[PDB]
Amino acid sequence: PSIRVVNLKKYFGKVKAVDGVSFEVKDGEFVALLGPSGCGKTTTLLMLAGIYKPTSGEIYFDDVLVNDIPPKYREVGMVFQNYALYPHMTVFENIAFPLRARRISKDEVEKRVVEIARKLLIDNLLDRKPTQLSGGQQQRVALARALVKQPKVLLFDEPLSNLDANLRMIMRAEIKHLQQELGITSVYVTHDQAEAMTMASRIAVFNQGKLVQYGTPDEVYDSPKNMFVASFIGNPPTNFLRDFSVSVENKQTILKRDDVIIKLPEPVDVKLKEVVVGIRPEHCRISRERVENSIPGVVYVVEPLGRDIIVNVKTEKGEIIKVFGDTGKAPQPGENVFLVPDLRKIHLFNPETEETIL
Repeated sequence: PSIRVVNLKKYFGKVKAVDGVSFEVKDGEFVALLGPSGCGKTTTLLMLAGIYKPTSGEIYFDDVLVNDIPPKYREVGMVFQNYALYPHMTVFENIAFPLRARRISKDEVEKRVVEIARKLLIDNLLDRKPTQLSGGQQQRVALARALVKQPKVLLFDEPLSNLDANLRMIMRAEIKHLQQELGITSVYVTHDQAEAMTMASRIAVFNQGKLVQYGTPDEVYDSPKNMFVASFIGNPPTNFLRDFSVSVENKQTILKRDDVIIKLPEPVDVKLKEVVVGIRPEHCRISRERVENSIPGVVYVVEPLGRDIIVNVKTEKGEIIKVFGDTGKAPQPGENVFLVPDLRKIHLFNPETEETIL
């Protein structure tokens, strides 16, 4: 089914955990609920599950208001951070487990279990027990167990968070491809932007109980609604440089802060006198030589980030500007350099409201 939520709220006494959110999920779509701890994403997921009754607003599955429908009649399958496997049971028995108390022969189960296991590429592990299984394989057993109940909606709550960091890259591609193939509507709670960015069709970005922006990975990345969205998407996220003065000289829009002058290449309409400049790490270059439209700094520290290196550049205003270290090799701490932003990918924000203006 589709899922539509409308002005959804959940209060815990004075705590406005979820304070009026509206979005829709297409039938078969994979949607991530993303934001920091305390943003209300988990409470939202639990309302969709029916584990919390909303304080107000509505939840529809297809045509139907499901607010008052208990979790089992919603046909929701929940996927947790801990696999909750019994190491004294076999993989088969672990997957078959929710099918105890039902009926249909000592092996309609087995057919149902092998069927799901084969889809999940673990049918060759059925007679084994969890201790001899890797983390990736255990994750597949837990998902097989959820899927054997034939849920119509899958609700993931940080299901990769206990997994080692290297494995998370592998396992999120896996869950993405699996969801694609099963075509089951899926909502996925994560505090990790890389996970939302690489898995979801659309991402609902939460902050302090509000839905800030709802869009595709490209949309939330290319067009962040505000400074918060620019700060949360990407690793590293957008670098902010405050206190830039705005003018027009000869049809062109000029940005100034002390000695720093940045002329935007094409005419842009900027209606403020003062802005925050946003520069993404991947849209900025380090020049050892003084060039036009650049920002002076020192190489402060150079660190690994995954397969890449990050060069932290310190500006004369004490900002740390993160940039990817591309060819030659790592500059050295103490080197005087110049930050050359890609002036076409620069963002500008209202310093007061933090709203993105460019």
